[PDB]
This record gives sequence, C-alpha cells and structure tokens, in this order.
Amino acid sequence: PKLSQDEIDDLKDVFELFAFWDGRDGAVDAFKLGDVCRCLGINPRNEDVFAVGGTHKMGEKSLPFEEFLPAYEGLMDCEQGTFADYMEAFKTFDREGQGFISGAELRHVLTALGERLSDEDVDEIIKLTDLQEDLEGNVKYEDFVKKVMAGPYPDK
Amino acid sequence: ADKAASGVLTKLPQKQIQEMKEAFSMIDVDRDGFVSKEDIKAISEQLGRAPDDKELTAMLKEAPGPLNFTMFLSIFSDKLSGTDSEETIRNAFAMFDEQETKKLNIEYIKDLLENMGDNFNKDEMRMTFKEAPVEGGKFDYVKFTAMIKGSGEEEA
Amino acid sequence: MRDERLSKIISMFQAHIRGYLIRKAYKKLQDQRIGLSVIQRNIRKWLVLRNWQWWKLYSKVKPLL
Ligand SMILES: [Mg+2]
Repeated sequence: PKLSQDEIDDLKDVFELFAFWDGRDGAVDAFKLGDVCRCLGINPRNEDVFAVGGTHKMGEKSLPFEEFLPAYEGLMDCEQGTFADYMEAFKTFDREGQGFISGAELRHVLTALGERLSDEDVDEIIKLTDLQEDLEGNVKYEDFVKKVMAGPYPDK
Repeated sequence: ADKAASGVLTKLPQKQIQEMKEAFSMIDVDRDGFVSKEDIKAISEQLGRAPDDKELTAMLKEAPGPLNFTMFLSIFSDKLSGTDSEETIRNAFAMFDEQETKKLNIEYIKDLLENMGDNFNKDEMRMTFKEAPVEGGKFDYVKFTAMIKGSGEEEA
Repeated sequence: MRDERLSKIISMFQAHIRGYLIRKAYKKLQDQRIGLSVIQRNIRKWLVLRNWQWWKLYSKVKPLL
C-alpha cells in the first residue's frame, strides 16, 4: 500500500505488453523480469534480479501478475548509484588527473570489471551518446557519465 | 444498409456493388426477385461442384428473413467487417523491415506469426504459406498484401 | 579493503547503461504490438472468407459476367 493505485495500473500496462510478446495466455517468462522492471524506471543489478526469481535462460518459468507485483516491490528498495560515486570510480584510472581517459582504457573497464557488458552493448551506448575522441586518442569521462544518466530522451 | 446485426457504415464501393447485382440476377434463376433453395441448386450444379447436404438450408439460414438483393448485400457486408486497407497492412509489415529492403526473411515472419501475439496454430500456418511469394529466402510482403486484398492486376 | 566498493560502483554504472538501452527500445515495441495485431487479424479474415459457401459461389460466377 506504499505503491499508489495508479502506479499499480502503470505496472498492469507494462506487464501486458510483455505478456503479448511472450506468445500469450496472459503470462510472462521469468527471464524478462529485469527488462519489465527497467521500463518502469528502475536500474537493478543482475544480482538483485536473481535474488527475486529471474532466470538464466528462457523457457524455464512463467509468472502471473499476482507473483510479479511483490517481486517488483522488493526491487524498488535496492541501491542506485550517484554522480559522485561514478566520478570517484573513474578518477581512479586517470594518470595525469586532467579528466581524460583513452577510449582504450574505457572499453577495458566496461568489459572486464563489475558485471561485464558485451562489445555490441558497449558499441551501442557509444553510438547513442555520440561520444567522440580527440586527436591523441582521448575522451573526457565526465561528459559520458552525464549523458548516460540523462537517459535516452536526454531532453532539454 | 440493413441489419443482420453487424455493419454500422457500409461504404464499400459502387463498382463493387454494381458487379454483385449482375451476380445476383444470374443466381436468381427463376427470375422472381428472391433466391430460393432451388435457384442455388440449379446454378451451382451447372458450374460444377454443388453443395447438397441441407447446408443449402444452412445457407438460407444465415439470413433473418426472405432473400432479396438487399439481404444479399447485407450478409456479405457482415463478412467484410473488421478489415483494414492495403496501405495500413503494408506499413504494418514494414515496421519489421529496418533496412527498408521491402522484404522480410522467411525465418523471421514465420516466428512472428506462430510464437508471438495471438499466435497461429499449425492449420492456420499451413494455409497461409501455401500461396506465398518467396525467393532467395525472402518473403515479399508487398506482393502478399495486394494478393489477400484481391488487387486486380492479374487473377483473370 | 575498499576494493569491492569500487567494484559495486562500476557494477551500478553498468546497470544504468542497461536501463538506458532498454527504455530506448520500448517505443518501437508498442508500435510493433499494433503492427502484429493488424497482421494476424487480417490474414484471419482472409482465411474465413475463403471458406465461405457464398464466397465460393461468387468466385465461380464472376467469370461468366
Ligand atoms: Mg428466385
């Protein structure tokens, strides 16, 4: 009951779109659990998605709306990262300390640390954020953080 | 114009209805303004395969009252209730042709119809692809749309 | 000590990235849901009309016109 009644219907809507695409009888593959929550505006780590019923592969389990609502409620209260955290993290790899980093060192951190992402995924965020290199192979990472945080209708 | 309980606004065209009266009068073999059980028998027996279980009684059942040109027009219209145009259908398909090739891979369109949405069963799938234009492993949705829409290029 | 801290942080930043990509794709998904519905419904009308006794009788008579 912390979840308002219209927030409940915002969930009913997202659930139905995915229910439609799962080759439908009004149910949702437990594997797409992370994606559904991402469309409601939260940014959970894979680990948290697993701690609530998500699966590693498709066709292993289904979820009726009644089992979905309490999993969502559980993920709302997990930790979410700030701008100040993200900059402390990157200064860690700044040799001169002038706010630059090579695209090289950039790719490397995104694909070898934390929860590694795919080269195709790294390719697509760099495409979408329109991030750009300078003559000596460098990039300023503060600009990158901000564009990611602003989201895809980075608008204004 | 009238009710057989479905149609709200029959705006199906004038050439389209002029044809039908030429058809109706050829079917009304006894010349009296009504299609009888015996009119159908005669005419259909002539053109070849001719239904005679009393599905002939079933055919006349479909109309709530005596069968004049006006009841005729009415029952056909109920059948065309719920149908979109060629432009609407062709752009629906195009929503899946990202490279604007004006075609779709056959493996892709088959997966879309059978495992997603209000998915097809095996008998629907079989009757849909028996007739379909395919070459080089490429489904031609433009040609398929004009076909099911009855476009008169050549069906002479 | 605070090695996992830095690691959790990198992890949350990658999460933000995955959220970005998904939300970007959402609008194409709602449009497509309308696409498919239009397609399955019309092919289905076509099938039913093709099985119709009055429609069959009609085809084998249009020529003679
Ligand atoms: Mg007659």
